[PDB]
Amino acid sequence: QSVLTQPPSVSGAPGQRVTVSCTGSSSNLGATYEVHWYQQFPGTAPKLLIYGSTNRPSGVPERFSGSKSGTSASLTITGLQAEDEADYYCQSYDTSLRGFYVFGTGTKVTVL
Amino acid sequence: QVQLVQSGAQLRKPGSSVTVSCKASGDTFNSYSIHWVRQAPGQGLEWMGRIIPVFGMTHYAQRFRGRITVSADKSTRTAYMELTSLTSADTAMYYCARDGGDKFHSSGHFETNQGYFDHWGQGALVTVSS
Amino acid sequence: SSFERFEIFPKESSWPNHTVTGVSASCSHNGKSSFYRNLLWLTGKNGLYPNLSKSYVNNKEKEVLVLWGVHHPPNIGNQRALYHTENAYVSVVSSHYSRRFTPEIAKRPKVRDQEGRINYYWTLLEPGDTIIFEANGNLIAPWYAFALSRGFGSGIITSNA
Amino acid sequence: KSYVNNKEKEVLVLWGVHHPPNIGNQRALYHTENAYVSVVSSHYSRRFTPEIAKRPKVRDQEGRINYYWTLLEPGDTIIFEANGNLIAPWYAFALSRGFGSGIITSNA
Ligand SMILES: *[C@@H]1O[C@H](CO)[C@@H](O[C@@H]2O[C@H](CO)[C@@H](O)[C@H](O)[C@H]2NC(C)=O)[C@H](O)[C@H]1NC(C)=O
Ligand SMILES: *[C@@H]1O[C@H](CO)[C@@H](O)[C@H](O)[C@H]1NC(C)=O
Repeated sequence: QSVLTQPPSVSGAPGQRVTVSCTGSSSNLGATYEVHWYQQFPGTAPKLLIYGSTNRPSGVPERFSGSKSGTSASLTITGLQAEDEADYYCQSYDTSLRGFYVFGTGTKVTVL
Repeated sequence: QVQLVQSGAQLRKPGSSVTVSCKASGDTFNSYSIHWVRQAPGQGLEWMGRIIPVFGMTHYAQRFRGRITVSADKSTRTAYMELTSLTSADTAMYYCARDGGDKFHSSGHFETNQGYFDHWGQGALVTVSS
Repeated sequence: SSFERFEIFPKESSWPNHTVTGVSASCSHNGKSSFYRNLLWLTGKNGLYPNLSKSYVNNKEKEVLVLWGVHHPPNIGNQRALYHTENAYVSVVSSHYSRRFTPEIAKRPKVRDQEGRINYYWTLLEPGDTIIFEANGNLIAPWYAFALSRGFGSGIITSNA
Repeated sequence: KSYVNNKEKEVLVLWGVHHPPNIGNQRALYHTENAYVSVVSSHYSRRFTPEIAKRPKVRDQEGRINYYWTLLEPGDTIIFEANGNLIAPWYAFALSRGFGSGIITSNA
């Protein structure tokens, strides 16, 4: 389940570019599945931020863009704003154990 | 947007089961899946299982198999999840979510095994204690 | 008498711009949806189905049996949902083999819970030849292929012994 | 249109496709230049496209009707879809097979 490794914390000054990594295995991504990202604020449900590794939902700022290569993936936040402090999670599909959806461990992104 | 509507907070004792509902409002209950995701206080997200109401098919995470039942009844456009033999470790926010990467047809079944949660319910808090 | 099963078009590297993870309930295994182990169902990615062009040169020094199929959806909504086009074609050629396929959309009686169909095709690629696959939708790609070695005296019998 | 074989016998279904001599005839009868005929069953699947051509006259016709058939197994369904050029089955035959018979040619 909590198998996509993410750093526990990412940080930088407002206006800076920071990234959140997501590392999978062969069953997840290595089996050509995509990475999805969610932005969760305390008190609410996570919302979709990125899908299909690189695409944005309508309403998501240009600051957020992701990518995937090999068995790793990442979310780039460029130009951190105070409103971006949040719990970020990566999601994919793992083919082992008869198949399941997985999430990463989560990253706290802090604006300094 | 499309709004998934969940039941509110509930208290259950160890050994009992909890039922958490998720109604489809503005959704057009149709050929799409509904997933259950759990989040214990202070923790990240865990997938529990899913249902596709138009085929009546479910799939569960290995950790919950034997404890989790998911079902749906299209006449009320509602999905239900039940978790049995509860313990204190099951205290969590229980969220329902709708995918957007599936788009099933009312013919046969095909999946790309990829998706995302396009819409989320507000989360039903379940507390397990004596 | 024998053959080698080899991967002709590796799943992880041959199609970076297509979804290669498609499964069907009709091919389930141990309770979960699945698909043929020697074939790969290619569908679009990010709203697109880029034109495909792949080839294989038979450097095995044996005849190679290449299997593939063509998907024929039950309707237009499915044809567009998966391939993002209403006018797909599949074209397979070799030095001597040449065939072009066109998907047909039709309502069909259900068989194994499906209304659409996948037709299966095959050819034997001679040593040293090249097989080329071109398509803009509806292709079930070969994944594995067999390098054949023929013998004598064998045959097929039907028996419960 | 469709038919379900509830006869408990194989059913022979015959139909045809009309191939006009020209465009004026194709439009006069079917009001389209792009007709198709599609016939399917659980195992049978064929799509036909009319062909327009000038042909030598046979029995005073320049167009042609091709004839097709299939045996529908007990319990199956045959479905006919078309937007022109269909010669529809009207009658069909529920067959019962035997042994020792054959076809001979004779003026006896
Ligand atoms: C492989 O063979 C088994 C039978 O040995 C198939 O199982 C049957 O599937 C039909 C589907 O229409 C069900 O109605 C039957 O009840 C099933 N029978 C049993 C004993 O389980 C299976 O579907 C076949 N599979 C594949 C993937 O081709
Ligand atoms: C896949 O798409 C990229 C553009 O995003 C293109 O440069 C590349 O040539 C395409 N692929 C293959 C497999 O040839």
